[PDB]
Amino acid sequence: LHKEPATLIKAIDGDTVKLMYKGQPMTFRLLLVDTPEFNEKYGPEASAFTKKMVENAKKIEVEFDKGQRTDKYGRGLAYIYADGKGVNEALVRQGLAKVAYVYKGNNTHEQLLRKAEAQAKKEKLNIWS
Repeated sequence: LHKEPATLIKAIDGDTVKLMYKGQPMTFRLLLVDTPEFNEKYGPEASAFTKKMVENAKKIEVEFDKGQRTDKYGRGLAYIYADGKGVNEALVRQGLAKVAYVYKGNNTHEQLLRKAEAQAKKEKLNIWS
């Protein structure tokens, strides 16, 4: 897998963000994580977490996995990094997302994410409290 540069346009919720990617705006859905929807418990906190992480980044990068690269709604399915730090793992490690089902072969960081989630859970942090 490789990282490509992107520019934040706007953070949308805990697991979706609008980026300028190759000179065009695109909605990205973060791979392998499910944050609560904004009107669910921890939904606002997950939204606020992702927003601060991407807005405060000097550099955003997107990294597609080896599977299907867009969902049926036109969203890019990727790992997103802010100054070299994965947003996906950060949310799971913070207990603000659960690890999602693998979608269409995009599984590269699945074990790493499960490990972060198991630690959040052991710490009864946020969603796990």
